[PDB]
Amino acid sequence: YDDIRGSGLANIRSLCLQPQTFLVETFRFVEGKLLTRSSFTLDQVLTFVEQGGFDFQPVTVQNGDRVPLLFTVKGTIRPSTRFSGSFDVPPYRTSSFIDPKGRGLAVGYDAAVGIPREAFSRQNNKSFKVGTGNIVLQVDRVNQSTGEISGSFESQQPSDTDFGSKPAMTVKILGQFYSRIT
Amino acid sequence: METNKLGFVASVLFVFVPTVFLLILYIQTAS
Amino acid sequence: METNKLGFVASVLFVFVPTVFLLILYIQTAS
Amino acid sequence: ANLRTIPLNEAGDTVTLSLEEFTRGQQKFNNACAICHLGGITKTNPNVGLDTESLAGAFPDRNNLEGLVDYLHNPTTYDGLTEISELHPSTKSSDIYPKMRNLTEDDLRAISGHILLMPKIRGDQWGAGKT
Amino acid sequence: PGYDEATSGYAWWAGNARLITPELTGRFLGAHVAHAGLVALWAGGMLLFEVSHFNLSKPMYEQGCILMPHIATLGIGVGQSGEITSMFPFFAIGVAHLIGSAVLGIGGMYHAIKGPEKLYGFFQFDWTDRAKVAQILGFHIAILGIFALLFAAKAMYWGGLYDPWAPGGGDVRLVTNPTLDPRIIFGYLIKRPTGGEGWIVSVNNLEDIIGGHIWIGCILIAGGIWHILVPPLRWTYNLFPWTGETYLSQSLGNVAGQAFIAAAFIWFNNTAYPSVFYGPTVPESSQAQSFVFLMRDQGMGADVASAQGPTGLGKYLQRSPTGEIIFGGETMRFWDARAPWLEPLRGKNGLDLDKLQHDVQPWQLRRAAEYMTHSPIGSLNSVAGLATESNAFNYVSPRTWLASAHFIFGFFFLVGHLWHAGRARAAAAGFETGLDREDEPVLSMAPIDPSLR
Amino acid sequence: MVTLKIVVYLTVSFFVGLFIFGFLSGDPARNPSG
Amino acid sequence: SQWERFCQWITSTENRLYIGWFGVLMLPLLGVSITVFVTAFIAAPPVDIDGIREPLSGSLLYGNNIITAAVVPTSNAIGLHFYPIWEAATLDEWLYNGGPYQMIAFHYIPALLCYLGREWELSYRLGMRPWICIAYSAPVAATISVFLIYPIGQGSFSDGLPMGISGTFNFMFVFQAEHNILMHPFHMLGVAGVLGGSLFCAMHGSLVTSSLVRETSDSQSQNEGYKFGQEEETYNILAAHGYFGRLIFQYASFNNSRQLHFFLAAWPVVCIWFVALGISTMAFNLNGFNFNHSVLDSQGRVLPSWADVVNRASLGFEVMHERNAHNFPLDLA
Amino acid sequence: ELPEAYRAFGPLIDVLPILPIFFLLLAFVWQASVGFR
Amino acid sequence: IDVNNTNIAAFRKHRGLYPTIAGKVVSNAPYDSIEDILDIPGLREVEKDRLQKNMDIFTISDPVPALVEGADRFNNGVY
Amino acid sequence: QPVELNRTSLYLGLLVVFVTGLLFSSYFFN
Amino acid sequence: MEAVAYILIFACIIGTLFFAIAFREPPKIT
Ligand SMILES: CCCCCCCCCCCCCCCC(=O)OC[C@H](CO[C@@H]1O[C@H](CS(=O)(=O)O)[C@@H](O)[C@H](O)[C@H]1O)OC(=O)CCCCCCCCCCCCCCC
Ligand code: HEM
Ligand SMILES: CC1=C(/C=C/C(C)=C/C=C/C(C)=C/C=C/C=C(C)/C=C/C=C(C)/C=C/C2=C(C)CCCC2(C)C)C(C)(C)CCC1
Ligand SMILES: [Cl-]
Ligand SMILES: [Cl-]
Repeated sequence: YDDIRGSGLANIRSLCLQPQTFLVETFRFVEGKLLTRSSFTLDQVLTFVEQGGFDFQPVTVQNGDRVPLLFTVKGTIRPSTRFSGSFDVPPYRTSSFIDPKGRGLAVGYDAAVGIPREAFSRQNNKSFKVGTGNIVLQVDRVNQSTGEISGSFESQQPSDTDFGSKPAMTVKILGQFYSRIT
Repeated sequence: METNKLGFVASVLFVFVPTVFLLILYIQTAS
Repeated sequence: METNKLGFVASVLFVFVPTVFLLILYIQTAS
Repeated sequence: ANLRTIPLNEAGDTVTLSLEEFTRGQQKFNNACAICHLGGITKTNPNVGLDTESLAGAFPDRNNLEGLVDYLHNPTTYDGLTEISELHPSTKSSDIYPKMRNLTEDDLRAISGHILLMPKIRGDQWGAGKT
Repeated sequence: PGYDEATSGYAWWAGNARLITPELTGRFLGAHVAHAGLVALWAGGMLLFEVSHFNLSKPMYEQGCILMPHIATLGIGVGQSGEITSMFPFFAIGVAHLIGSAVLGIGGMYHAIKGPEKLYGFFQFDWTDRAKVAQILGFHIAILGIFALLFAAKAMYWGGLYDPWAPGGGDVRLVTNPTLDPRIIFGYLIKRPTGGEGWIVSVNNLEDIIGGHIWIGCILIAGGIWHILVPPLRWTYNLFPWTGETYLSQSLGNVAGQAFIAAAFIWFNNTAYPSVFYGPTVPESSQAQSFVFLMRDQGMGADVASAQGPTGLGKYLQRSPTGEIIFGGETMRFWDARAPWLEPLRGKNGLDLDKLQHDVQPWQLRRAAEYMTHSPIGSLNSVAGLATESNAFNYVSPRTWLASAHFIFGFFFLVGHLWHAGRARAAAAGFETGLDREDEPVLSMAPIDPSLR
Repeated sequence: MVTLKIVVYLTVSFFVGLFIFGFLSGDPARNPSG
Repeated sequence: SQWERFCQWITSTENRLYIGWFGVLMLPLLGVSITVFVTAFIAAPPVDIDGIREPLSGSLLYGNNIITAAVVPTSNAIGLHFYPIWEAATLDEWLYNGGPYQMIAFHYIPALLCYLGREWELSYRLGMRPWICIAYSAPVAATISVFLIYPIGQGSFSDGLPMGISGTFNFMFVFQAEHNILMHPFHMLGVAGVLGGSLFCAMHGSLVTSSLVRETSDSQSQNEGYKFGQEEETYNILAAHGYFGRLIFQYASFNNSRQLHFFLAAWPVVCIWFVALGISTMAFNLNGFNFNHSVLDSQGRVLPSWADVVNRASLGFEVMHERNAHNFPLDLA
Repeated sequence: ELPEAYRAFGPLIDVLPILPIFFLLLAFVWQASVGFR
Repeated sequence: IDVNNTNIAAFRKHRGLYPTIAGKVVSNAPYDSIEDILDIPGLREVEKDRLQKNMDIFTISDPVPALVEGADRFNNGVY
Repeated sequence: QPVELNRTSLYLGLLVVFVTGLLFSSYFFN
Repeated sequence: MEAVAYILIFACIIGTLFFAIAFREPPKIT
């Protein structure tokens, strides 16, 4: 671990998913920059059902506007075979989050307690919906001696709405993945 | 009245930025 | 930002109405 | 007075405690058990408190003095499936936890009797703390 | 003589400054030998105090001991998992210190009450006699090096030291193969003092510790022989005044930095300060909390790696800024902690899920159960449990006490070094008693104002 | 940012070298008395 | 020699501002500190202070106030890690993670050490006694305890003093919640020192002002009675002494003035030393006095005291700071 | 606890740690005895 | 208590249920049938019979997505 | 006698005005 | 326009600080 401590070697058996680009379709898909140092490895995860592992990674990418996207996937093999599928994106933060004003859904205020209801009720009553994302997994390199296949993906999943406060946008994600079918 | 907003602040600095200058010059002459 | 509009004009007369007074007093002392 | 009187067993027999005996048990609560049971709950798991409503609703009913001493003889779960005397201090298992190696039967009796002769003294000041 | 204020120049409250003068060297030696006796007096008596109030039920660090852990670290008295095998070695060292205090107290009383007021023969030093003072420096460096090599030899041959990283628990073991690589040992000196590296506080095995001690023992034997055989060179003539207060000021500054370093060692390091004896560091206690809240959720069926916090980050496990698998929560700041009850959970990427879920080897939970609820938090009147909590628990950690005390000692000694540095420079210059009224240096200086000509 | 790291390393080197070699320029002789 | 000309110019007491060898280190450190602070206080983007992807908006152009602006401390995800401009990927995660705070702090702390050394330097070049640096070591100890020593002891640079007015207030409240500094005796000494230094400053100033020698008329300032460099004493120590002695008792008023000004130096300097040290031992979680549940009645019920009421307010602060960042019930350091 | 063979000192072992804190006090005592001459 | 919206901490309230019964009734979700907890897909007989006593409180009403977003029923975070 | 304001008093007055205005600006804006 | 006031006033403090160091009234010895 001491060789990888400080380097970052982290960033069916354990299925790791390593993006290297984040195109958000702003109103075309433009590629920003990674503001969360290197913590985007969705790691240790014919049809494939989702499992445990780090099936979520919150990564804020950057006009000058931060987009905090919850990169996640919750829900024969040759060098052409693809496992196209769809996943259910949970909200960026769970309902026990509190805004700067004391309000939250599982825990928190129900209204703005600074002032004394009004046009604030879009930010007052917080919602927790679910989104869908389409992911197409390409298989390129297959090594059956170890028992493992690898390839690239493309995934389109929505970003955060701040508990229903701002219209999220879709982000395009590309990168190599590698798994051990067993 | 659809008047220039800064037309107020243009009017008053046009007429008191020189004015204080004159008073400075007068006061230092009188003393 | 829902700030006081006159808070700008309060800020600048609070800090230059005394200031010109001091400069008047200084300039007439120096001359 | 009546605060001294506590449930002994599940059969039903309110046993009275000496004031000095209760104080002696109270001290030993603060030397081997206040490491993580200080206040009324457990620091390791913030759900298994040393309160009356929790101990009466334990399986088996551990809101009794003999019940608590027998717990200290054998750490089990809140339903009593696996006798995990290793994650907990245990009167038999002195090797994992050396805190009760010097405690006799009277010490266990006194520490178990002081836990059940506060809750009508305090009320909502031991159960989970005063918020 | 020079024992009052009038014939010394020094008031009662600055009276040990009456020993500065080079004809009063016997008293200088007496004050020192008696002070060393007082140091050994405390070293004996405080250890015997710790032994006399030692309860074997509580491990060592709940007792509030600070000298018991230093001895136990040396593999004396303790064995497997830092269990006290006998209370007699601690007593033997506590009495051996008392006897040394007695002998050193007699020497300090002799050279201050009855012995020769001025030293002579080969012991007469003047502060301006720079070859002699460097020669005394050299003897002190040589004797210090032979203590450092003797400690390294004991760590290698007789007995051993307590290795907290030994296989399972950590038993006393004698270091057979210390790290003699110059690349490794002096690579600690170039590590950044910042988090992750932790310049020399992150020495984390006994081979590195004893190899560095072998190196510095040899380096100090070499420097001591150098100063006995080579007087101060011409380039060290006008660098600073060669008075006695200068020499004191330089000692003060170095030992202030040294106290700051020891505060860092007692607070972060858990190899030279094994947590069986000193209790867990705050980083290791805060990872122990996460590890025990992890093992609570194993068994009651809460899959950890798919669990989000209030913020979408990992509820128990997340990824580092480097992208390594670390414990989630606020304890992500202590992702650099390396306790030996957690290293068999360490894989390649940090905390792999493989030897985490069907790992923990039982004691590893128990140990981390112990370090969770013994954290370095407390008060002046000895209580634990945060600060805004009920007082029942009567406990403050050894590491808290030692780090607090040596930051205090480092700060006062940095102040005292600045005091004597300024005063030594001013006293040698000839203006440490005030401005000369006859001629004041500012009156003979040209004006700083650019208009003034 | 490697070039900026080099610039910072050299700038720190230059200023600390100025400090160090300036305190080996016989600084105690820079007193008013002597 | 060009080098001798340089060492003459650096150590020159002819400069309008003395440079010296501590100043040749001090000036670039201030240049970086001042540049990055003026830059970040105005235009820094929001900083992810507690490592949970909740940017805190601390700069004056991000809808923020002179009172409420702050160079926001470095992210809790960073901890005590060295995080310069070049170890980050870009110039926008460095801004996002609070790198400006660490850059300002890592140049500000050595700049104050060099300012203290520079004070000693100029004392040496002018032939005056060398201990104004000792008096200056008290605010320097205080500002290193809350910028370096508390973050080291707690484990993160996010626990440092924010570079802002309201950030400072937030630091005070969170520190009271977590350490109970008001019941820390070093802080009671610091309060005695600052309030008594203000007492003694006002007292010494009023006494020297009250016993001034008549040199002027009533229609001109009494400050014209003093001439810069005059050798004669401008006030009456005897008259101020007699007044102060009649005010309280005989053996109370300083007759001596050298002792008097040593006391004026010593009281707030020593007490600020102690309160900087108090911050520093609370950095290792050695908190103030604890008197909760200390007065019991006959049965054992806790009778509330005033320390209990202070606890209850500190618990108020305690369960609201860093709300979305404590996943376990035990906020350790 | 200290060994039973030498378990006669009792309060002596209590006194010995704070023995050096009395030497600094006796310094002020001796200086008063000479009168801070 | 509902057995598709409610956490493990509110399965304390029942007379003797913590922790395995509660750790297994929650780990598989959603349950359509109210009596689907009694099939016990991997539990033993000492779990099965004891749950068979306790059927007077269980429900299958509504899994709220704000209450299931990855270990919210196990450790919500409220101590 | 005529009124004076020397240079030092001018600088002191300017700073006290400027710093006091910077302090109270945040509250005039609210 | 609220930041503009703050930056202008801060520039006024900085100008006063420069002019009170650079162009200060010289202290003459008596
Ligand atoms: C940045 C915008 C905000 C501005 C903030 C700055 C506020 C400054 C307020 C006034 C302070 C100075 C008072 C007088 C000091 C003095 O007499 O100096 C006299 C000196 C000479 O020094 C002196 O010279 C004297 C002799 S002589 O002058 O050379 O003849 C001699 O007696 C004396 O000892 C020697 O020191 O020089 C001057 O004449 C200074 C007067 C300049 C006017 C003030 C500056 C105006 C702003 C300039 C920048 C324009 C900004 C444009 C953007 C809006
Ligand atoms: C003599 C000392 C102690 C006594 C009398 C004692 C008593 C008890 C009792 C009676 C229970 C069961 C209560 C319940 O869940 O309803 C319990 C549970 C618990 N105790 Fe303590 N305890 C002691 C020491 C400790 C210590 C020192 C720790 C610190 C690690 C600790 C940690 C726990 C934990 C984590 C639980 C919950 C475990 C579970 O659910 O089975 N105990 N304790
Ligand atoms: C010549 C010389 C000298 C001098 C020096 C000096 C004067 C110095 C300096 C210096 C300086 C003067 C420096 C500086 C600097 C700087 C820097 C380094 C900067 C920065 C920055 C940044 C990084 C920013 C950032 C940002 C923010 C924060 C916000 C917005 C965005 C941005 C990105 C823009 C002397 C005499 C001493 C002697 C020696 C030589
Ligand atoms: Cl946490
Ligand atoms: Cl907060």
